[PDB]
Amino acid sequence: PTRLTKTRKHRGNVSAGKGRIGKHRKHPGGRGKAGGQHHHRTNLDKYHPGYFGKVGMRYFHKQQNHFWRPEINLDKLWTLVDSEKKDEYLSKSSASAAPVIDTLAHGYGKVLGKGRLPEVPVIVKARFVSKLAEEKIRAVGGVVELVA
Amino acid sequence: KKERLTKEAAAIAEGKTAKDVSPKPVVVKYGLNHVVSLIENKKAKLVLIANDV
Amino acid sequence: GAYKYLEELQRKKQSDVMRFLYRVRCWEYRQKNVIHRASRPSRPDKARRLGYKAKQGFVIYRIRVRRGGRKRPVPKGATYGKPTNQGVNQLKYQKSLRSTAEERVGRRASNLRVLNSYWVNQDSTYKYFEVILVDPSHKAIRRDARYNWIVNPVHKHREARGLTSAGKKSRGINKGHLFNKTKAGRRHTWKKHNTLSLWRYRS
Amino acid sequence: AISKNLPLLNNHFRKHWQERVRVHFDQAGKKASRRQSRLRKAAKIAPRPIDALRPVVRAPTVKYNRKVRAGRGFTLAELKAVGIAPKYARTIGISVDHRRQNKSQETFDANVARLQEYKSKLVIFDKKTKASEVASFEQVDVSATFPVEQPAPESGLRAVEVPEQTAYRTLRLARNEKKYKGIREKRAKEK
Amino acid sequence: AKSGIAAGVNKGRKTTAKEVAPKISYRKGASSQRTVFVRSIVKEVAGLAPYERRLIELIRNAGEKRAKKLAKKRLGTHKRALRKVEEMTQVIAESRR
Amino acid sequence: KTWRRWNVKVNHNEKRYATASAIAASAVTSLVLARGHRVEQVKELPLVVSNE
RNA sequence: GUGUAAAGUUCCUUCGACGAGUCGAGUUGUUUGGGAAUGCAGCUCUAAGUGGGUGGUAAAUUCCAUCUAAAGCUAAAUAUUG
RNA sequence: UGACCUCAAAUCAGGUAGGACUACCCGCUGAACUUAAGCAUAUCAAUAAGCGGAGGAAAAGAAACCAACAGGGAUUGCCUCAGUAGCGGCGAGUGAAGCGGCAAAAGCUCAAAUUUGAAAUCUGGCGUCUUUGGCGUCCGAGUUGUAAUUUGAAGAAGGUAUCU
Ligand SMILES: CC[C@H]1CN2CCc3cc(OC)c(OC)cc3[C@@H]2C[C@@H]1C[C@H]1NCCc2cc(O)c(OC)cc21
Ligand SMILES: [NH3+]CCC[NH2+]CCCC[NH2+]CCC[NH3+]
Ligand SMILES: [Mg+2]
Ligand SMILES: [Mg+2]
Ligand SMILES: [Mg+2]
Ligand SMILES: [Mg+2]
Ligand SMILES: [Mg+2]
Ligand SMILES: [Mg+2]
Ligand SMILES: [Mg+2]
Ligand SMILES: [Mg+2]
Ligand SMILES: [Mg+2]
Ligand SMILES: [Mg+2]
Ligand SMILES: [Mg+2]
Ligand SMILES: [Mg+2]
Ligand SMILES: [Mg+2]
Ligand SMILES: [Mg+2]
Ligand SMILES: [Mg+2]
Ligand SMILES: [Mg+2]
Ligand SMILES: [Mg+2]
Ligand SMILES: [Mg+2]
Ligand SMILES: [Mg+2]
Ligand SMILES: [Mg+2]
Ligand SMILES: [Mg+2]
Ligand SMILES: [Mg+2]
Ligand SMILES: [Mg+2]
Ligand SMILES: [Mg+2]
Ligand SMILES: [Mg+2]
Ligand SMILES: [Mg+2]
Ligand SMILES: [Mg+2]
Ligand SMILES: [Mg+2]
Ligand SMILES: [Mg+2]
Repeated sequence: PTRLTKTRKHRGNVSAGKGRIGKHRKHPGGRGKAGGQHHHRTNLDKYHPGYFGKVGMRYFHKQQNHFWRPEINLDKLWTLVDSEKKDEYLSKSSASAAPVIDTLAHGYGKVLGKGRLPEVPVIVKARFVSKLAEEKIRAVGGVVELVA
Repeated sequence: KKERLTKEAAAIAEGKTAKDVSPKPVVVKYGLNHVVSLIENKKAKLVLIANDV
Repeated sequence: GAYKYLEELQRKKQSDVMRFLYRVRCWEYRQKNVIHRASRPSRPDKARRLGYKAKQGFVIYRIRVRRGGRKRPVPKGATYGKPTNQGVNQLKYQKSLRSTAEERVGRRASNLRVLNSYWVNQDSTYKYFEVILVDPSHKAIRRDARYNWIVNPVHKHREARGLTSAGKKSRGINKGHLFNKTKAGRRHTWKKHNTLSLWRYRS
Repeated sequence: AISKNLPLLNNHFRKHWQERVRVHFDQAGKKASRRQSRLRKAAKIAPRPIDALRPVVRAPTVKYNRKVRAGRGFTLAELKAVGIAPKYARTIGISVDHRRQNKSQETFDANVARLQEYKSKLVIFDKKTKASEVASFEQVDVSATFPVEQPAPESGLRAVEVPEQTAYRTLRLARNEKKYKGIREKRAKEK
Repeated sequence: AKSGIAAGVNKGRKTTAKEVAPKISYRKGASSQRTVFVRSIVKEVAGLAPYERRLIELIRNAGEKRAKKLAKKRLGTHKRALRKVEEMTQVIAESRR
Repeated sequence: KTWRRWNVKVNHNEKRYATASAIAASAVTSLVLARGHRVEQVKELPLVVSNE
């Protein structure tokens, strides 16, 4: 709403909050990112270091579908088990019958190894796993089954 | 051709196949595509080619 | 038939026979008017390939179009701008000489629809084209189920709108990534990519 | 022109952008008219469904392998497997795609089952058919009657079987073999 | 057919292969008796191009490397130059009887 | 300009929150009276009538 | 209705024509996000028959994948200061 | 004494084109002010002005496509991809596409084939009728190719079990 703006409060005061000396002007300093190497260097060097220059190699026609690989950690791995059967699986799970967790079918590409698992065997199906994630899954008596 | 077709329609009126009433034609073949295919199929005995094509 | 032989022989353009025929026909076409009516296709096979039929209502014009680039038609070469726009020579027209041939022929025979065209011969000063046109008011065309379509008014001066084979070639109307800018029309694509789309509930 | 600790922006408004501003004031009007077109098209041809039966196909790319969606048309092999000619199929509400082929058996079998299910529910009228029988039918929605269903992810209990080689080691060895396959083959050929 | 894992050579999910009937469009490059015959008659009627005769002279004068460089300069690509030089050597072999 | 913002988005859950609050407020006699409704001769709120 | 017609359907054999100053190449100018060159155009060169095109780093060698150019028509969803 | 080819003439029989409108559409041609705190590449902008051509939509369109998958499957538009890959005195700036969700969905036609036991094709004149046309007849076009048959998804020619 305009009735809440300071334009309504500046009415009657000559300069509208812009100053009598400075005199709000069109474009003092240039337009946009002008002078980034000359008179706005003190700003870009302080707040955006690394702005100028090239780093790394180009990649013509980069298709981001190639690099799709969402991560799921181990402390979040048991959320893919059915909620209505999680407590039963956590109790009655054994080497003879352990829950299967299909991470790809839930939308994940790599299993990472942050956190701690319940000391309960699981069968984890993944496209990729980290070394520690698979070591921790095997330690609770589980296994990682690679899929594609 | 009109007279031949009239005869064949008379024969089909009589109940005949219209192929018996008309003898097999022995005529000159013409048409460039037709004659070229006849030569390629070794069916032409003699070809006369115009000199001003 | 003979059309296969005609096709294979026109591909040997540097053979003695074809060179002789091209010399003689280039002289004759240069001796005629810039635009003239051809009593028949000089390449019946090529005309067949391009939609010509030996019927009443199909017409052939031969036309002669000057070769080379497009000199900028500014007086004394002064462009009055920035140095990037100071070129006068070595500039090129964005349409082909085939398209220019089609458009001038269609302008001359304004009662016909330009169906298509083909190259016939060439020298240093001219390229020679034969343009296949169709009469939309002829009943042999109007009652032909394969050629009624060109009687409809959306095909008025299709050669002037780039809807012939040469025109679509110069417009870049092809499928794939090499034609991203021009697949559905260059200016349409630019307008689409430069339009600010605002919805009622802004996202 | 540049001031404070603020993000650097890319506001592409240096052309005559205000001449190409499309505001969708007609969103509700287009919704309503779109609904009316949809009702008229359905009532014109009732009880024939407005949607042709579409196949089920795997989505391309490594990112959408898992998903399965509606394709464009059933392949000629699939229609051959259910004994329908494509020319006839286009006239009984089945979509045909001459471009798609069946390298693998799974999608082929899924679409053959889908075609056989549609064929069992199909009822083709004729001259002998009366309006009482035609009125005995309701216009179904084919897209909902034969929905595209994602295969269920494997879940439940299964025996744990631990190979001697870890999965991480398997992936590392596969990467190494792919990376050095060419140079190793060249070395073996030279040797 | 696939390795069943997400990395390495022949990566990807295993599927049951189904034999695919080849499309007729894939026969496009194949030659036919009609085109071989017509092209042989057209070669007899037309003859050779000037650069093709020059190629033949270089091949006769043992300039295989020169003939390759000429055929690439004329035709444009190295693959087409290789096929043209092979065709002109077969022409010489068919002209030596 | 026509590309001024005219419609405003509200979270669906918050809109439902407010709907529930208004429905609940319809059963408070003091609120209905301050709202201005001549409800002094209605014996109780909510006022429920038979399906005829 | 002139339905010994027209069309589809299974299998075997023999075949299976498929667009040239065009593709493609060089160079010049312009253009493109297209970067040893995205498209277009001029000029020079100029093909082939499992050939040809594409596979976003130029080249040769070897594979693989995918389409089938240089001819043509076609409603709807889209645009609309008249 | 006559054909054919090419080219003419006629106030010959019958037609057709031009010009107008401007919001959208298909092309050509084409700036500079401006931004870069100067300025020449760049930007404005493949925009304004100029020229040619349409329709109720236009254009595009049934892959010489996208991809690199377990593969998708004509064209168009929306949402997203994405202010991203990339381009850029790598400065100011600029900048798409594939996938994915949806709206709408619709497919096809020639050329290249000997009808060769029969140019089976078509404009026009004349006559007639039930006249957006049918029938008869006569010239003409056309074999330097008009019909039927096939369009790569195929398909053709033979044989084939018969069915719908
Ligand atoms: C001032 C408004 C005019 C001008 N504009 C713009 C351009 C234009 C172009 C058109 O074609 C390109 C067109 O075609 C219809 C109409 C218009 C309209 C016509 C309108 C008058 C017209 N309004 C409707 C009724 C009416 C009755 C009359 O007696 C009568 O007297 C002259 C005129 C009318
Ligand atoms: N878009 C209107 C301006 C035209 N200026 C042409 C752009 C020049 C830049 N070329 C990019 C560099 C080549 N990769
Ligand atoms: Mg202030
Ligand atoms: Mg002041
Ligand atoms: Mg100040
Ligand atoms: Mg300085
Ligand atoms: Mg030459
Ligand atoms: Mg004529
Ligand atoms: Mg010129
Ligand atoms: Mg100027
Ligand atoms: Mg079109
Ligand atoms: Mg092939
Ligand atoms: Mg083709
Ligand atoms: Mg250049
Ligand atoms: Mg230009
Ligand atoms: Mg270039
Ligand atoms: Mg085409
Ligand atoms: Mg209006
Ligand atoms: Mg007259
Ligand atoms: Mg300005
Ligand atoms: Mg300045
Ligand atoms: Mg200034
Ligand atoms: Mg200045
Ligand atoms: Mg303008
Ligand atoms: Mg109109
Ligand atoms: Mg519409
Ligand atoms: Mg159209
Ligand atoms: Mg096709
Ligand atoms: Mg597509
Ligand atoms: Mg730009
Ligand atoms: Mg008549």
